[PDB]
Amino acid sequence: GKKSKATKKRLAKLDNQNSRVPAWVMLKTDERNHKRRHWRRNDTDE
Amino acid sequence: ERVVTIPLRDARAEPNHKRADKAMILIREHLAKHFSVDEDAVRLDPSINEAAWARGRANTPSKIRVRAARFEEEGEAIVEAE
Amino acid sequence: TDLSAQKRLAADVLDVGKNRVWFNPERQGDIADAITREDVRELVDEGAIQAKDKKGNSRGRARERQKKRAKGHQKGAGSRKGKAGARQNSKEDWESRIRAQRTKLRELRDEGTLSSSQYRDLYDKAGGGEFDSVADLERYIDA
Amino acid sequence: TGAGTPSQGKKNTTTHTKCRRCGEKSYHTKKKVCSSCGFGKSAKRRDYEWQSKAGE
Amino acid sequence: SWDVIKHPHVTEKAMNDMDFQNKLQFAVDDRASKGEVADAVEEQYDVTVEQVNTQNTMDGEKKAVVRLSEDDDAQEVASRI
RNA sequence: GUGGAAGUCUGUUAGAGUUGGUGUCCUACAAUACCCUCUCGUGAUCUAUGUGUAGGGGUGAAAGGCCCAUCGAGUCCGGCA
RNA sequence: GUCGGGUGAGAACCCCGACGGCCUAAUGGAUAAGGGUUCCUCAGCACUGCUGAUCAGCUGAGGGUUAGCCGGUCCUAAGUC
RNA sequence: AGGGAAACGUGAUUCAACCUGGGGCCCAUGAAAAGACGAGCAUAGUGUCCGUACCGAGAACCGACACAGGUGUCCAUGGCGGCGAAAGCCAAGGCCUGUCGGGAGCAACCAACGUUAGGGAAUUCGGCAAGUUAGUCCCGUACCUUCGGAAGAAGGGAUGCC
RNA sequence: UGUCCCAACGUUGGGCCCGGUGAACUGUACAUUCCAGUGCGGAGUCUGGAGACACCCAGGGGGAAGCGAAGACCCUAUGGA
Ligand SMILES: [Cl-]
Ligand SMILES: [Cl-]
Ligand SMILES: [Mg+2]
Ligand SMILES: [Mg+2]
Ligand SMILES: [Mg+2]
Ligand SMILES: [Mg+2]
Ligand SMILES: [Mg+2]
Ligand SMILES: [Mg+2]
Ligand SMILES: [Mg+2]
Ligand SMILES: [Mg+2]
Ligand SMILES: [Mg+2]
Ligand SMILES: [Mg+2]
Ligand SMILES: [Mg+2]
Ligand SMILES: [Mg+2]
Ligand SMILES: [Mg+2]
Ligand SMILES: [Mg+2]
Ligand SMILES: [Mg+2]
Ligand SMILES: [Mg+2]
Ligand SMILES: [Mg+2]
Ligand SMILES: [Mg+2]
Ligand SMILES: [Mg+2]
Ligand SMILES: [Mg+2]
Ligand code: NA
Ligand code: NA
Ligand code: NA
Ligand code: NA
Ligand code: NA
Ligand code: NA
Ligand code: NA
Ligand code: NA
Ligand code: NA
Ligand code: NA
Repeated sequence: GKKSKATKKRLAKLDNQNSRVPAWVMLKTDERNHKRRHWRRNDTDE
Repeated sequence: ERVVTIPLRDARAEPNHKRADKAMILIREHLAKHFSVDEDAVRLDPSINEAAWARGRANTPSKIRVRAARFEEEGEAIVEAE
Repeated sequence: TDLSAQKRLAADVLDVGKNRVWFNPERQGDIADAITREDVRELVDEGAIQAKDKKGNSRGRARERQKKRAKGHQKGAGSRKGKAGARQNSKEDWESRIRAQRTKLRELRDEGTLSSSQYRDLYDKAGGGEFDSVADLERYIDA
Repeated sequence: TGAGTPSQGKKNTTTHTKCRRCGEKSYHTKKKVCSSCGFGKSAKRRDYEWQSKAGE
Repeated sequence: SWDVIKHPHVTEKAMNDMDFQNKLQFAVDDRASKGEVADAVEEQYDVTVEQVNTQNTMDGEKKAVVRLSEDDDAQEVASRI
């Protein structure tokens, strides 16, 4: 497929939103990323 | 150490397209029995392998002369073609 | 040790199929340490990594048969599979023949043996398929 | 040909896309009209009294 | 007002361009053209920009590969920051 | 003899279809699959991509077929408890 | 697939060599759509993998896509606004 | 210049690509626009913006799955073979991942299948299934017919290697 | 011509044993049944007799009017299309 500059941007955001909750936040909150998205199991928008 | 003739007639009891594999196992089981050693301890030099797979996986020779030695601290046998 | 990364590299540096690249069984450790294309070329120069040879089919037996068939043999009813016009395309063959016969007549004319009228006549009968071959033509020519 | 599984394979066309206006993935790129907010059809936002119960 | 240059893009591959080809890689604002990147770079590091190659990254930013004239030295310009 | 016509023939060329085996499967590999067999294969041919037609309305070489696993009237929500 | 060998706490299935096979319009090579980081590297095995796994499309962190002359862009088509 | 360890050839045939001609068909007539040419040469400057990773499939797409399904284009000139882009065998290239293994001469039963004497459709709704025939050449070919066809009718003969 | 007389032997993948992985259908309760009888006239459970030491493996499916589906046939509804 041929993506646009806008499209590329969002895919980028999504990849970022796909990281895990930093170890330091665990400690800081005395104790899960519910939006984890797998490329195969899930499906993004557009 | 001695030279022994291994009969591979029981390899026919196994589906023909898988004779080579069964042969191989037979050799090991023969040496382990005639040299009173665990089959784990039996080492087959590749020569024996190539001899057995010479004509494909289903066309194994009815016999095979093999030369084996026995020794070491846990007991074992090393073998090869002849 | 996992040298699959290297294989891929070696395959490209030697410009060969990954399946032909060869790693010496006594240097998995060294090769395991190759990380760059360079370290690979180096290990190549030491002959630790080499490219096996690609085979080619032997056309020996095919050449012998090719002789026997050029000499006329091994082409009996029992060796033909295709229809007749399949083995020899009849339109193509008529083009071969007629061009011969037309070339022939053309020469004899310029040569002088034939008068533009005798030629004309013959030509017209060639196009009419009157001569099975140039030889057949020459014969007819001599009355 | 089965209308089921085998007919599902040819589905590689793109229709509904992220909407410039509402942000919902309902902008039909072929019709250039959003099935959710009505962008590309109505200046006003698509909205209906049947999206909720009669007395609510 | 948005600024063109965001910060230097320092990575192994950014090092090789620098040491081997006299190039400086930057993380720029994606609305910047090769032109704006060139000038902004010269004015900030007082150098002569010969070429600017750009790429819109899967990171949401735009990367710029700037080559300096044989007269300037990438390794040095980058060393002071 | 030449010529090379044809909703022409043979053809698992590619490709399109789906006659029989009422085989295999039938908590399947599969909510329509597998295999063998078989039809068409220069034409009313097959196909990709784009585009038009919308629900008592389309489309239909007509089987009430088809309109996203949904069709003697699609689907969603509402009327509605 | 087999015999050896490498690594590892742990190896039928991760890696090397040999032997033995499988694919020939594809199981090769290049791509459209579609997916969207799945690409590469390093570190890993609680999850995923029809068994196992030191392997991985998995987990974690890093890195990676450079164009005046390849596409888009421009033009017009059925047709759409 | 480049590339190759090295040699770093010459002739020929058949010739995909590409080029250029002739003929035939239509109760069917096989886009348009931008642009290019027409309309020279030197030197210099400019040539922004967006796409570019990877898969492209018996694990990266659709099908709830790492689904035996579905899904377009280019390579149609690798060798033997042959009419062939057919079968079979084999290169190049790719793979052992259509991904659980070990053991029993491994029984009954089942799936795919080979071979069965004598008989030969007696089986069965029915010859279902299976089988028979088979490529090429020569000889030869009925009724009927819209003269096109029937027709590869049938039937008979040949077939290797040197 | 193994369709049949009339079946045989063999090949490959299962089947059987072992390691690993590991579901579903179904379940008022009780339950080792058989022959009769009885009962809403089609009983493992009532009544009379008979038989029956408990557990487990394989099998081909006689019975549980076996499992699967609020019967498509028929009638009824001041039902629908
Ligand atoms: Cl492109
Ligand atoms: Cl001509
Ligand atoms: Mg990342
Ligand atoms: Mg002709
Ligand atoms: Mg339907
Ligand atoms: Mg660019
Ligand atoms: Mg035809
Ligand atoms: Mg045909
Ligand atoms: Mg279409
Ligand atoms: Mg009807
Ligand atoms: Mg739907
Ligand atoms: Mg990877
Ligand atoms: Mg690793
Ligand atoms: Mg690429
Ligand atoms: Mg798989
Ligand atoms: Mg018989
Ligand atoms: Mg009868
Ligand atoms: Mg039949
Ligand atoms: Mg009693
Ligand atoms: Mg009822
Ligand atoms: Mg009725
Ligand atoms: Mg009514
Ligand atoms: Na997806
Ligand atoms: Na940044
Ligand atoms: Na004629
Ligand atoms: Na079929
Ligand atoms: Na309607
Ligand atoms: Na309602
Ligand atoms: Na495996
Ligand atoms: Na050929
Ligand atoms: Na039989
Ligand atoms: Na039963």
